Amino acid sequence: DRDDLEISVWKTVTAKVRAEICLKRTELQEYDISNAIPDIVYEGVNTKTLDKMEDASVDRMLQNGIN
Amino acid sequence: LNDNSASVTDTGASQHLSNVKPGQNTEVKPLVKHVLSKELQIYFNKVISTLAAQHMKQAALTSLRTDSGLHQLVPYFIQFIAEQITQNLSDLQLLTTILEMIYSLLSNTSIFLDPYIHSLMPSILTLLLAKKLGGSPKDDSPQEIHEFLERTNALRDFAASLLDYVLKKFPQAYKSLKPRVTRTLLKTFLDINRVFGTYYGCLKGVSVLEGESIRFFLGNLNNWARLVFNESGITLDNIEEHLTKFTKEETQILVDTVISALLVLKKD
Amino acid sequence: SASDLNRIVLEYLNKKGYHRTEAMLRAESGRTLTPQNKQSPANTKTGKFPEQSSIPPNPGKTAKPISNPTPENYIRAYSMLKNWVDSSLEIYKPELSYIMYPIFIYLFLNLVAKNPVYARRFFDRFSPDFKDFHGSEINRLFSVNSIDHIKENEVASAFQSHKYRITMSKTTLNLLLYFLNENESIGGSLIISVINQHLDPNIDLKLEIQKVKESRDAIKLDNLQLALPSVCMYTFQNTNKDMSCLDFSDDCRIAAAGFQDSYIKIWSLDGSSLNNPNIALNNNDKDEDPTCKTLVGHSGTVYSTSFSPDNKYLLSGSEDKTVRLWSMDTHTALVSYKGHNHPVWDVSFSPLGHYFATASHDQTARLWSCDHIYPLRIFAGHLNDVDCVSFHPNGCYVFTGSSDKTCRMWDVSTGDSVRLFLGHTAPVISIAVCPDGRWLSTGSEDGIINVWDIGTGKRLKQMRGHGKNAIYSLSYSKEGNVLISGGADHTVRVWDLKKATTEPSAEPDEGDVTASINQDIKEYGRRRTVIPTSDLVASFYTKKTPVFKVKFSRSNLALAGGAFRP
Repeated sequence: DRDDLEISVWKTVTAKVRAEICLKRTELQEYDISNAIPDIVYEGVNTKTLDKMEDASVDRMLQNGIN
Repeated sequence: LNDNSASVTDTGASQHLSNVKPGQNTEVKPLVKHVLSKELQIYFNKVISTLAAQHMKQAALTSLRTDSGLHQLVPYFIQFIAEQITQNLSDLQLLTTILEMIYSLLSNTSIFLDPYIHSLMPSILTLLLAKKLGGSPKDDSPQEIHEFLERTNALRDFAASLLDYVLKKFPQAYKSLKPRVTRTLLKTFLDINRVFGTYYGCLKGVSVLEGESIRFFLGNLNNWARLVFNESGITLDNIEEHLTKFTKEETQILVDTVISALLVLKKD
Repeated sequence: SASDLNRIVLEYLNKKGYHRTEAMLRAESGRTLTPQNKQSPANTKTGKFPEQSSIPPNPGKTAKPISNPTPENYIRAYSMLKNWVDSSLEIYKPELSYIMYPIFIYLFLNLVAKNPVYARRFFDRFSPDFKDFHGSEINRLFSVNSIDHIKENEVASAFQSHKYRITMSKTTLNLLLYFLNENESIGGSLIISVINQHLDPNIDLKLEIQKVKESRDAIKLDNLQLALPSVCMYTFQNTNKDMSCLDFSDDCRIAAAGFQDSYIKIWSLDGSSLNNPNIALNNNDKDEDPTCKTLVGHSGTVYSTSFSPDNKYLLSGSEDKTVRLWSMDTHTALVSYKGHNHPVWDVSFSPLGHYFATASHDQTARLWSCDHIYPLRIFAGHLNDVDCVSFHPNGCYVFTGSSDKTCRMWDVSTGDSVRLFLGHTAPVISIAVCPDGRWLSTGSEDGIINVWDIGTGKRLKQMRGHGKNAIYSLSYSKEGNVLISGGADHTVRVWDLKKATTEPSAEPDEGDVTASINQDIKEYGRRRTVIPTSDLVASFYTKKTPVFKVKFSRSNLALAGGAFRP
C-alpha cells in the first residue's frame, strides 16, 4: 500500500499538524470545522461576460467586415 | 466573536494561490467555553453520554433530529463524532450509533449544515472505505469469519446508503461533492493492494451513484478483474477452485455486487 | 401633560359607562404585559392546523391577552406516515414496506363505520401500490361501503376478532413510537390508538408509550440561546438606479424585481431554464433566453411586489392605479385589480394565501381577495399615507404603518382599528410581527427599530444601531426571536429581542476586547455618532450596495438582496 503518490505525500507532509489536532480534539486541510464556506448552486457572471463581449466584437470583426 | 533570494515569492505565489482556490477564512471562533450557556452544555453532555437504555438513546436521537436551538453545539457534535470514529474504530455498535446521529442531524431541517459538508463527508467516506473496521475477527472458525464479515458488511451497506442521503440533502453543492466523492471512489478502487471490505465499500458507493458515472466505470472494470481475480489465460471452467487474494465467499460477493450496480445501466 | 391625559381618560370612562371597580380593573388589565404562550408557533405536538371550512376569519369568540393560560381526518393522518416511510430507501425500508399494509386496512375498516365517502376517498387513494403484494384481497374489499357491508366480507368481520400479528424489532418499534410521539395532533395519536387497539406487536404497550413520552420529556431545550445567521447576498449589477424593491420566492428559486420603466424582471436564482417546457417542445429556440423573463403589463412604475406562499403567482403593485396578477408558469398577466386612485406602495398576500392587503398614497389600506376585482374592506384612520402593510401570521389582523409616525392594527372583519401604536419620530417604513404573535416590531426612516406588545400596546424597548437613515426590510427567525434588519446604510444587522424584557433568553455564563471600544473611539464626536443598544450583536456591511430585501429561510440561512449602486 505504498505505490500511491498523492496519499503517501499527504501522510508525510501533514504528519505533525494532524497529531496536534487529534490531541486537541479529545478535550489544504479539510477538517477545520469553523473556517469553511459553503458552495452556491449558481453565481452570476461578473468578469467572463466582459471578455465574452470583447471577443464577440472581435468575431464581428472576424466576419469579413460586415456591420 | 471573531478570533481577536527573496522569500516573498513563496508566500505570494503558492500561499495565496493555493489558498484562494479553496475559499477564504477569517477565523471563526469555536472554543473559549464562554460561548455556551450552562443549560446548553448540560444538554450537550446529556446527549453525548447516552450515545431500558435504548429508549434514552432514541430520545437523544430524536432530540437531535427535531429540536431547534442547537446551532451553537453543531460544531461540537462534528468534533465528538470525528473523534469517536477515528479514535474508536473497532466497535461496530458505537459506529452504528454514530452513523445514526449523523443521519439524525442530517434530517434536521432547522440547522444550517452546508458549511460543515467537508468535515462530515470524510466520516462517511472512512466508515465506507476503511482498511479495517472491526479489527478483531476471532479467527480459526469459518462461522466466525462469516459472522464478522456480515457484521462489517452491515456498516458498509449502512454508510453507503448514508452517502446517497447527503448527495440529495445538499443538491446546491452539486459539482462540488459529486465529482469529489466519485474521484475518491475511483482513486480508492483502482488498485490491487487493498483488503476486500474496502473494495466492497467502493462498489456499494458506486451503486449509490447513478447514470453515466456508473458507465464511467465500464471500461476500467475488465483490467480490474484481470488483476484482482487472476484469469491469466483461463477458459472459465475450473473457476470454483482456481483462485488468489480472496476466499470463495467474498469473490462470490464481489461478482454479485459488481452486477448489483450494473443493472442500473441496462434498465434504461 | 400625561397626568391631565390620565384624568381625561378617567372622566371619559366615567361618562362612557364604566363602573369604578370596572375601570380600575380595566386599567390594571391594560398595564400588565401579555404573558407567555408556551405553544407560541403551535409546536407540532399540541398544535393544530387551521380549519378549511370555507368561511372568512372572525376575531371573536376570544378572551383577553392579559389572562394567563392559552375531526383530524384519516387520509392526511395516514399520508404523513406514508410519506415518512416513502422518503427512505435506507436499511429500514422493507420493514416499513411490511408494516404499511395493516395500518391502512384497519384505518379503512375504522373509517367505513363513520364516514363512507371519506372511506371511498381513502381506499382508492392508496389502492394500486401493493395490489401485486397482497393479491385479490383489495378486490374483495371493493364491496365494503357500510357497517352492514362489513358483515358480508368474512375477513373484514374477522379483522375485529383476529388481531393482526406482526413481529417487529426493537429499533423499528422505537423508531415508530418516537416518530408518532413527536407529532401527536397531526394524526400520530390517531395512528397510535389504532396500533394499540387493533394490532399484535411481537418483540403491555401503554407503559411503553409512557416510557417513550417520559424519556422524550427528560431531554429537551427549555430556554434557547441566540444563533448568528448566515446571510447569502444577491447583488444586482446593471440597474442604473431604476430597480425598486425586490422579493424572493419560497424555495428561493425565483426573484422578482420591479423596475422604474414598467417591467417586472424574473430571475431563476438557480440558473434554470425558466421556460416551463412541460415536454411540449414545439419550437422557438431562435429567441434569446438569458434564464430571465420580463413581464410587461403595467403603465406606471412598480413600487412593490409580493409572492404567494403557493409560489405559483406574483402580485405586482404599480403607480398606475392597478395591482396585477401574474402566473409564474406561463409568464403572462391574469387579473387586473382596480380599487385605488393613488399609487400603490405595498402589496402583501395573506399567510394562507387567501386574500391580499394593499397600501397606497390615499391614506387608506384596502383588503382584497384574489377572486374579486374590487376591494372588500377599507382601512381608514391614518393621518398621512400608508407605507407598509403586513398580516398577523394567522391572517386575522392587519398591520399598517404610515408616514405620520404611527402604525395601527385593524380587525379584518369589522374593519375598524383595534390598536394604535405611538412613539416613533419618522415615517414607519417596514413592519413585521413575530411568529409568537405577541410582539410587533417596526422600523422607521430614523434608523430606529422598536418593539411593542399587542396586549398592552406600549413600548417594551427600542433598537438604536442603524444609521440615521431608512430601514428597508425586516425579517424574523423561524423558531424564536432574532430580528434581521436590512436597511439603507448598506448593513444587515442582527438583533436580540429578549434582552431588556422579562424574558432574558439564556445568556452565556462567563468577555471581549472589541466590545465597548468601537463606539468609544468617537472620532466624529459624541453628539455626531450613533450609540447602539445592548440588543445589537452583529452587523454585516455590503460594500456600497444597499439591501432592499431580507428573507430568513427555514434553516437559519437568511438571504439579502439589493442592487449594486454605482
